Amino acid sequence: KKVLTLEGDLVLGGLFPVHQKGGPAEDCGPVNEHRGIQRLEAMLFALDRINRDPHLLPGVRLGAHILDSCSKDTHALEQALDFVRASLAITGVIGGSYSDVSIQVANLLRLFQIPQISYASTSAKLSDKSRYDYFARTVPPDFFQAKAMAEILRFFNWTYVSTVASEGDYGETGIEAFELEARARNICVATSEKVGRAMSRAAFEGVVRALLQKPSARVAVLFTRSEDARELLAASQRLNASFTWVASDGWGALESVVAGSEGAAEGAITIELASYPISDFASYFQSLDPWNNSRNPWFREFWEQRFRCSFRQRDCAAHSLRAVPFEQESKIMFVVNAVYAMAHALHNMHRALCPNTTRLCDAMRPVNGRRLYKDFVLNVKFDAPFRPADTHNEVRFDRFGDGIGRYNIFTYLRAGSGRYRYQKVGYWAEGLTLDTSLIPWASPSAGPLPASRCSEPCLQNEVKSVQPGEVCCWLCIPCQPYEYRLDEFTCADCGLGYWPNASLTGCFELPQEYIRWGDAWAVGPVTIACLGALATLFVLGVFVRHGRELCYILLGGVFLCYCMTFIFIAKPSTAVCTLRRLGLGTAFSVCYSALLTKTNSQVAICLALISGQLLIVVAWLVVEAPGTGKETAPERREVVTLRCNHRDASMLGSLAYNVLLIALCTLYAFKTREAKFIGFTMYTTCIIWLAFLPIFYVTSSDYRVQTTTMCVSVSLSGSVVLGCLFAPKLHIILFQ
Amino acid sequence: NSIRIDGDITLGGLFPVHGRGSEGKPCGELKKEKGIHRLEAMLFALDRINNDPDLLPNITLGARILDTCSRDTHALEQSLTFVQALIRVVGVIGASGSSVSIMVANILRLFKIPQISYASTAPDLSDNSRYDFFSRVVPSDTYQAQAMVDIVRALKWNYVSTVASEGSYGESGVEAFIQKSREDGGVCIAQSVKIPREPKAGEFDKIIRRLLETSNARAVIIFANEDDIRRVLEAARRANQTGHFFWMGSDSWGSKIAPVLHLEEVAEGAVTILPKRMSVRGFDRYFSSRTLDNNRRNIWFAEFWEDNFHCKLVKKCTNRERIGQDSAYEQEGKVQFVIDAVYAMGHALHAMHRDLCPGRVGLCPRMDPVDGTQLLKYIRNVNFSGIAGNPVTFNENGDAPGRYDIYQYQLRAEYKVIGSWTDHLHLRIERMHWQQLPRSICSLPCQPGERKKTVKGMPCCWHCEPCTGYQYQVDRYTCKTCPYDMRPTENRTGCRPIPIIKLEWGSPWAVLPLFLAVVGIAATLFVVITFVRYNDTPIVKASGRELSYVLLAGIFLCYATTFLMIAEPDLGTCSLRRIFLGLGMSISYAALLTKTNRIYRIFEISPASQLAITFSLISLQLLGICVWFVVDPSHSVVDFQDQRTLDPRFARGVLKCDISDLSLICLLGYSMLLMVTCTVYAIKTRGTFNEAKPIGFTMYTTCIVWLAFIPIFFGTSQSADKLYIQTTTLTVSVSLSASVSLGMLYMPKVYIILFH
Ligand SMILES: *[C@@H]1O[C@H](CO)[C@@H](O)[C@H](O)[C@H]1NC(C)=O
Ligand SMILES: *[C@@H]1O[C@H](CO)[C@@H](O)[C@H](O)[C@H]1NC(C)=O
Ligand SMILES: *[C@@H]1O[C@H](CO)[C@@H](O)[C@H](O)[C@H]1NC(C)=O
Ligand SMILES: N[C@@H](CCC(=O)O)C(=O)O
Ligand SMILES: N[C@@H](CCC(=O)O)C(=O)O
Repeated sequence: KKVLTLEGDLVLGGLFPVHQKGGPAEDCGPVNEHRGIQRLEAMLFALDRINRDPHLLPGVRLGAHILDSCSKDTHALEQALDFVRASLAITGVIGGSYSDVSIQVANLLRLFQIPQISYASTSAKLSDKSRYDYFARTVPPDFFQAKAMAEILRFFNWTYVSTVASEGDYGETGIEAFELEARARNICVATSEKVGRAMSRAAFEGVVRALLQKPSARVAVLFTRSEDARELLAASQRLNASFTWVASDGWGALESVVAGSEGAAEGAITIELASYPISDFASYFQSLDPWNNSRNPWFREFWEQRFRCSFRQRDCAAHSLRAVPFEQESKIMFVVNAVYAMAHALHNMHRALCPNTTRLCDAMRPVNGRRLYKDFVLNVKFDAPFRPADTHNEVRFDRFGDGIGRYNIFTYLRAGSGRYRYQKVGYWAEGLTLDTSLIPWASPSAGPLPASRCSEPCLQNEVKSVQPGEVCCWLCIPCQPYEYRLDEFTCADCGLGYWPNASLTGCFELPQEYIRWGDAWAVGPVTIACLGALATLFVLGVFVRHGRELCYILLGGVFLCYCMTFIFIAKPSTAVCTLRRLGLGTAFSVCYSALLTKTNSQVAICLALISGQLLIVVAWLVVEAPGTGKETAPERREVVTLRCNHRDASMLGSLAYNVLLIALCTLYAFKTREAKFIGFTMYTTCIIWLAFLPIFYVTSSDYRVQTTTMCVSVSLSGSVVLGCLFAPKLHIILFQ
Repeated sequence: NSIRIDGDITLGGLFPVHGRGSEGKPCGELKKEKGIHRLEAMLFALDRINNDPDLLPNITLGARILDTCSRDTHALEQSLTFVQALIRVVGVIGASGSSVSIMVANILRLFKIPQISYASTAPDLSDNSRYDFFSRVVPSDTYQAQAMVDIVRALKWNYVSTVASEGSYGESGVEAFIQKSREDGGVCIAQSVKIPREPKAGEFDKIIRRLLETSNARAVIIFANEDDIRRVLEAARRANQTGHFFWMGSDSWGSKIAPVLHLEEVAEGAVTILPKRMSVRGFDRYFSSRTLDNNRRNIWFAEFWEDNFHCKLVKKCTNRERIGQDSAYEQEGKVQFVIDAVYAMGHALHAMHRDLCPGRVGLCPRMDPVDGTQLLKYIRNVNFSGIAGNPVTFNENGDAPGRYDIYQYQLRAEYKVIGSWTDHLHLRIERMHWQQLPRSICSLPCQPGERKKTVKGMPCCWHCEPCTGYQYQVDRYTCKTCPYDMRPTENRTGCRPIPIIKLEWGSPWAVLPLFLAVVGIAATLFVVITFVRYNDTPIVKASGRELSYVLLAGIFLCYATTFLMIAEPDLGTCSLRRIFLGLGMSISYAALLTKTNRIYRIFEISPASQLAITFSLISLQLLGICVWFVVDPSHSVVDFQDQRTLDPRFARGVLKCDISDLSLICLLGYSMLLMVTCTVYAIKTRGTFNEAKPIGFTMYTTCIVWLAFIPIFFGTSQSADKLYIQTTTLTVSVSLSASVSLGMLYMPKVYIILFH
């Protein structure tokens, strides 16, 4: 346990993590390049500039009592005892890089009223002034960081996400803060596992495998320390698992975390505190040699580890820090700001308690911890030292002693040839300002974005949601074909006669398929009906060339029977349905009535009787609603059939009754006995009518054949009349 | 403000005498049981060790007992007195709260001071790397968490909620139980509620609504401290939720009367756990015999008098009151563990004294600077028996063996033992009384057979979804389709045989062919018998004596054909159906064609040639029949409407006969082709009278009856039924044609001979 002691009137403590934590045998092992050495040298440089600064403590010199925490809370607490040895002197300590280390040291420092200013600890529970009333920090808490990455996740539509955190006072409170923030943003959590402080590589592999237990999640947030993040990346590479990471300031832009794990870190988004490099610190650090810098006791180990050599072998003088590239650690600015804030507090307290002399007066030899704390909580407002060219950064302390929630967003690239650098692609100044153009996996020419969701989306119109009553992880259950997806929560219906197609919200598709004139079953009678009309036209033509009244009526009577057959096949309408009932009844009656006239002024009487049939037909049709109607099937798989009315009504029966009476009237001519010829027509007419009844009876359904056979009966009925009452007559004039 | 006792060896002490203060006040309300009873246990134990000749002879033990004040930060500044002189106490009795002990542990270990806690149950303090100088006499929460989930399993509910407070005990308690629940798999947490250590106004009212949101999780598990449980129970009374919640208290609420004081109606039947313990009869006598005069060593005892007796030194206080009768007295459950912790440190000192100072009776010179490193190894190696005979021992990590027992709060208002935990549960449900056997489960089971089991995000909630009347439930996980010839059982689990619909007499349509067949057979039997009876030479000359007989037999075969059409469907008979209709139709048509041709030929032996032509026409029909006989000797057809089964399962049974549409058309077409020849011959002949008139009528009847066959037979497709309609219409069509043809010729022959 080496000590860094600097002579001075009053000394400042230091708690930098110079050495990384070791195994069970050793308290702490290797020295870290950036987090331990660079920050310690930054504090030493800041102390050097303060001593020679005439405007800041010109008459009193500032010392140092920096100790190594070895990245452990117990060792840091022993060094805190080393701090409080004088009090049981140390006016203040500039240390506490780790949050658990900061809390452990502040717990002891509260008893002795020793103020503490931290440069890297961002734990949200350190803002509790009741528990830590002597603690301050130049960095913001983790609540703003959780808000920032919640906004980042919302930007990339990242809902179903996995949470990885390291146990302690930093990863934990961070993970609950992040989950609390993401709950309000409708962000789900797949798994929540913790990283132990003393865990082996097999345990890291187990954690990585547990991450893979949910293929649904693709992105994992990291609240682990640098060593834990590095081990997790190594385990992910070993298992050949490709992941995208959204890490906290623990990872940041540290190259040691991605050392040897460049493949598994591709596309990882890491945010870090917004800081600027110090031009003077780079020159100060690059001009350091192990012989010249005897002030630092740990510099020899740094030289041995960085430039691989041995002091005993005497092969370390060849290397130099100027030749090798130098990269400033991000939190150097925060260390400098903390040291300068403590120095400014001391200067203000000396200017308000020792106004006469310039050196440390006798009224301040015991330094009051409470007075000093209330002197740098309020009286610290000055331009940040070593601002690059024109920035307006100032060191400020709020009522909680925290900093400003200003963050920078980075991502890990390839940069063509192997360089594997970090590139800033946004910032969080109380608002997300991502730049997707600089991220080489979010460009439109890179394919679909890496998606981490729980429930796969689905086209609303074809398949509807289920609303499981949860925040996410829903299901897609399609609605039945007679349901329109009017709303995402539940589908609706267009109503009877409308098919929910096209837009699927307002549909209004109604099919109106008809029997058509070219039906397979109707192909027969349409040719027969046309043939009968053609035969009637030939019979009508010779009549004009030649009982005159009886023959003309009969020829005309056969004409409209075939004419109405073409009306039925084509299409039904409002006027068609009305004429269909009246025409069919009248034509059958007039043909039989005209035949009765041949059996027996007389023409006027039979037409007058026929006129009475029309009056009865109108009365029957009036009570039958002769208007057309597109009747809908009981179920949906059919369409409207355009049925005028029920065919089982008395409209057909009443017409047949008059026809039967007229047919029975012609039967009287058989008793009188072309008397033989007419009797044959009635006998055939009754049989063909009697043969139609079984056809209509069995075919209750399939209305197409019902209209087809109806046309068949009327078509051949006229042919029988014209083939038995006029064909023998034509034989004596044409054939003979 | 602390208790100071002079002695050769000083023992530290930390007790929560006062409750946690509200707002900025460090100390709140006095704790009469958690703070006073436990503190007096140390005083009672020290006065008993100092009077025991066999334990530390001639060596007195002092005490420096401080006030924890139930605050983690407040105990740290008090503990500074134990180590201020170092940069003297050899060890301390650890605090009650797990969080309080942690800061004391990492500070006393920092000064090599062993610590033994009597009530600190936390897996965090079990780590030997950070708390190697810390020891405990009670089991850790890891064993308690395993015990809690065992009680949950045995009580037949697996959907519960977790309630915890801020600190290293409540947060690590629910986390340990959740981790053990994940290994179980059958138990899930609906939600987790974390009570802040500095709640605002109405905070406890808000968390009740959080548990009230999920009404399914009627049983909740609470890991809160004594003060929080009292406020949580009070908030339940505000929401009128008494009896709705089933509480699962931790070791912080095992048998304490403070969280249930004035709240007997609420939290009835709450199941509580606590490490195995027995009541100490020596402490009860010691405590009950304390007054304001004899007990002046305890500074807080004067304050305890007002709180216990509800007086002041309000109503005035008389200095003659007794604890055991003027107020309710029941010693704290952890009093025994305080005795064990004091005796364990005293036993180790005696064990270290006999080795370090063998000759000396008091403190030898090489023992006055006691070092914690040497004292600690003697702390872990004590195997004595404490009061009530319980064996106390420390493991390598300084922990105690896992021992637990289960209480239940019942009203008849006391805790009753209902079980125990000794690495396995020994619950006694028959004594548990709360609602009979309350259950807190998600998605209550459904098993009518049709209802499938769907797994939601939480494995506890089994979503319920029926299976339609088309598939069978092979298992509760998924239901699968029945075979197409199988109809699902009444319950969807498994399938059942599909019925059938055979053709038998008694049907509305099948009745007519049977009646006509009887009439047709009788009519054709009478005429053939009449000709055989008296065979007149003029009538037989026109008949031919060979053509008429086969026509009657051929027509009679059609009447026999319809008999087997409706007969029992069999593979032999159904295959022979085409033979019956084919032979009957061909015989009637062929002989009729020959008769028409012979009459036409003479108009514009002879009967011997006519029958040869008819036989030749029969031969070609038979030759074609033989081709159709072997082309597909199909047995029968089963599925008629079952081929395209209906959506419901009301009725799909159908019984058909092996028949082909092409075969039926070809068989009918051959007969119709012969009838077409008769149509042409009859038309030309229509221009002998006894032959033209009947023949013209026969072709007239066949054409019309066949003309109605096409739309009925072809139009029955996609109707209600096809096999039932088709067979009936086919039988009547051939029967009517045979009856009309035979009747038209037989009747004039019988009538002519009647008048002759
Ligand atoms: C998903 O992200 C894209 C940008 O990549 C954005 O345009 C879109 O709106 C996001 N999704 C939703 C539902 O807002
Ligand atoms: C650092 O030490 C080297 C010798 O090791 C010396 O040459 C050099 O001048 C020193 N740098 C200084 C004094 O700035
Ligand atoms: C204590 O003694 C008993 C009796 O010999 C036996 O359990 C063992 O020796 C010791 N027990 C433990 C747990 O060390
Ligand atoms: N800032 C993190 C890590 C410290 C560091 O950046 O080194 C913490 O609060 O502990
Ligand atoms: N066992 C609990 C509370 C014990 C008690 O009632 O004091 C803890 O470790 O915090």
